[PDB]
Formats: sequence, C-alpha cells, structure tokens
Amino acid sequence: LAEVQALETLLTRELSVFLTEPGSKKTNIINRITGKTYALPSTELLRLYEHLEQCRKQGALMYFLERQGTYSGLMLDYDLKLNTNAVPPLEPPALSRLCHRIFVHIKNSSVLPEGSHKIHFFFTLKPEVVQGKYGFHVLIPGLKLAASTKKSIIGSLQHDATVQKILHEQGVTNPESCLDPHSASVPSLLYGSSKLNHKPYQLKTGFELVFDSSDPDYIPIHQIKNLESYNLVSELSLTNEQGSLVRPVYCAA
Amino acid sequence: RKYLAEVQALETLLTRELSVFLTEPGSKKTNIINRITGKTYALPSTELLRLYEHLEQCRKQGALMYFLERQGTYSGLMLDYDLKLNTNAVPPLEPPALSRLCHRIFVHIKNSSVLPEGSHKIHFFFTLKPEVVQGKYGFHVLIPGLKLAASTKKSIIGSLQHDATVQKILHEQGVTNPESCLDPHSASVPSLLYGSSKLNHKPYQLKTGFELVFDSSDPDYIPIHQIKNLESYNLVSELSLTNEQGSLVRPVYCAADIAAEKEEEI
Repeated sequence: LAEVQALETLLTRELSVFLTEPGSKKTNIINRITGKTYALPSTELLRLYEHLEQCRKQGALMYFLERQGTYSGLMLDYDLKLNTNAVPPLEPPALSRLCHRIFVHIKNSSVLPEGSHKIHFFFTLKPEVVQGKYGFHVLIPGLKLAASTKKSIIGSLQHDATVQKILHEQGVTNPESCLDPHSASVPSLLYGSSKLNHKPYQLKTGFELVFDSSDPDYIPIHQIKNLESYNLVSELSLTNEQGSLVRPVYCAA
Repeated sequence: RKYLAEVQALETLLTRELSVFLTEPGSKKTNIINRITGKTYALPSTELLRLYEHLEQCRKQGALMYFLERQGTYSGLMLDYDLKLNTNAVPPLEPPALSRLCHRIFVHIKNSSVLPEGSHKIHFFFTLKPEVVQGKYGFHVLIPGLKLAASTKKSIIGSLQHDATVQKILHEQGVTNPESCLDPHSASVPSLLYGSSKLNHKPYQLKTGFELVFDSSDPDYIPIHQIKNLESYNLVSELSLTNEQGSLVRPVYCAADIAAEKEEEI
C-alpha cells in the first residue's frame, strides 16, 4: 500500500535519527510493531501525524503509542463490563454530561488559567463488545496538566456518583471500578492504533467546552460538527501543541 | 520462471491456514505479522513449521514476502547491527572474524547463568543486507535455537555494546561507529522471516553460519565450526527465532520467568 510505503520511508530514511534507547525519558513516540522508540521534535511529530492520518483513513494496521510524561493532555481509559453484548447507546446527552462532570474535577484541581479558554473532549469507542467487555477513551489533548494533577482528577472521577449513574443507565455493571487509575501514566494509543490482538477505537463524538473565570457558572458544551476536516491523529494527540482545532491551554504545574 | 500461479496458490493457502489463528481479545500474544495484508496471527509452535515450509517455497520462487516474527518474552537471540563504513566499502566479514564474534557473544550468554545443564549445539547465522541505505550497511546475528528471556537478551545486548574485543573486530572490518552500531532494541524488534523484506527494500542474505557446542561440565571448552551445507536446509525454518521444529537448529531452552517477563514487557 502506497501510504504504508510512504510511512516506512519517513520512519527508516528520515526519523531513524531520533531513535531513543530503551527506557529513555526523551521518548515521546513508541512504534510497538517495529519495537522502535523516538524523541520527535514538534516539526517531525507533525510529519508523522500526516502519514499516520493517511494510513488511518485507509484502515492500515498501526500500533503507535505516545508517552504522557510529566506535562501533557488528559486521557481517561474506561474498561466496561456490560449487561449484554450490545454496544451501549452512548448518545450526545450522556457523553455531554460526562464532559461536564470531568470538567468539575479539573476545575476543583485549581490549576486552570484565568480568562476564557476552549477545551475539546473526544470519545473513541471499542468497535464491538466481546463477552460483555466494552471500552472508551476520553481524550482532552489540549488541556496540558501535570501528571500528579491527572492522578488527582482520575481519583476524584472514580468516586463521582453522577458518572456512576450515567454508566449504570448505559448497562455498565462495574461503574465503581471501570476507570483505569493509571490513565495518567500509561502510554496512550495514537488515534487509528491498537494492541495487535484488538481493533482501533473509533471517534464517535467530540465536544467543545468553553470556561470563563469571570463567569464560572456558564460552561457551554457543544458537539464539534466538522471533525472530518481536521487531522484526527494530530488533534487527538495528548503531546501535540501544533493542532489546528486543539490549541493548548497550559495549567499550573 | 516468474511463478505467478504457484505464488498465488501459496498466498491463498497461507491466508486460509493462518485465518484460524487471527488474533482477538483473549487469544495468545501475536507472534507472526504479514505487514503487506496488515494481518496479525498467534500460531502455536506446532503450526509454525508448516508456515515456514510455505514461506520457503515462496522464497525459492522469488515472491516478495513481508512476514515478521515477534520475539515476545521468550525466543531466539537476534543482534541488529547498522554499520557505518568508509563511504561504500563492503566489510569482508570472513570466517575467522565472525567465529571470534560468536565466541564473545557466547561468553556473555554463559556469564548470564541461564544455560541449561548438559551438552548443546548452538547455531549462529550472519545475514547481510545487499544494498547500502544511507552509508549504513545492515548485518543480523541470529541465534534462533537459543531460547532466551527478553530481560537476558537486553543484558547480553548491553554487554556487547561495551565489549572491547567486539568493538576491535568491527573497527578492523572498517566500521566507524563500533560504539553505536548495535541496536539497543535488538531484544524487542520484529525479525523479518528469511526472504521477507520492507516493501521496496531487498531481503537480508545468509553469508555464513557456525555450530558452537557448549557442555556445562566443561565450560572452558567452546568449539566453533562453520556449517558447510546451509542451502540444503529450509532456511526460513532454521533461521526463525520462534521455531522449535528445525532439523539443523534444535532448541536449547534457557531459564525464563515467563509471567515476570510478560509484566516487564509493558
């Protein structure tokens, strides 16, 4: 396939010069198929994302991970046990309410900057239920958080009664223990990538949340309408700072 | 002479025979990747040899294969050298230099204290990439039969990077990067099955192979002999890091905490 050939040429001819040693801290990108680790500067990260995005649109086998490190976007990994083997509905109102509750915990961490800021939430879903096992990722890639703050936010989210209700009404039988408490530290799959035994999560719905420190009770959440218009590998990346839709908002460390 | 039909037949057989091993949630860890079709398979060791016989037939008929085997947590050793030469100088890599390389590699294996007791034949194979990519000359050392824990491979690779005798040997071959030519991911990288390659790159070529005999009772006696009749064997089979049913290469099983190794493979 042409776009896979293009990605192969980019990796071997050009990005090979950024190969990191096993257990390096400069590592930001992991190709688990080739077992290679890279520290890509922002320019070369984008070039990678353009190739991965072309490969994604053609359904190519990818297993790319990004390392969250100490300061990056927030990822929530939900591992659901369901009532049935039917994909739960997860319609915009349920996902919208999830975003609001997630935000209440972010706000309560006290690290948000003053002023008016857009933050984007993306929900990628396991394509099918297997033996009642289901999953979604919540990506807030633009909201740059300290690892310690992510862990704190995740701790609070596990105990959220409203979130547990939403998940229960979706048919989740483990609403108390479905959020991976290591969501803050685990390497995070790039959009279109998966473990070699699984299929890649699919973007169902994204939301734009605007917060304003001057008007704290006004928290508008709206579906993003022209998602297809953007490079989704790029926009959904927790470590990217040069997205078009997703512009970074820097939280206190 | 272009075996269009026979290769197509083998491709259909492979897709059908592999289809039952297509990886899924709850299935075993993928060990075989067909990078052309992007399909991932978990073959029981029992079925690997049948795959290797089909890939060997495809190789001998000049088919462009792109099969990888995954090393996982327990498999044969593979050392991935990217050598920087004087512009486009091809290193001689004659038997005496390669023989000494085997000896040094073995000293680190022995020092790891994972070898099983008794007498064992351990086969070393040297494959070289025919073309220079970017002044880089590619060069694999395969010990496919010596089944090692990933953690032991990483340890052996670390020792080989800092081995003064190995650095000398590489230097005398015309290598200008003897300190940074050994890929520190050598333990985790996929291995192309013999005759497979990246889509427009050319396959690695077997130059020369050695039989080392080790005996736990007599550890200072390390006879190494060039193998003479290499083309007589199924080379996909014998060179495979995951194979256990080779004819030339009989597996020697080193100590591994299999579950521990699977936790450390994060």
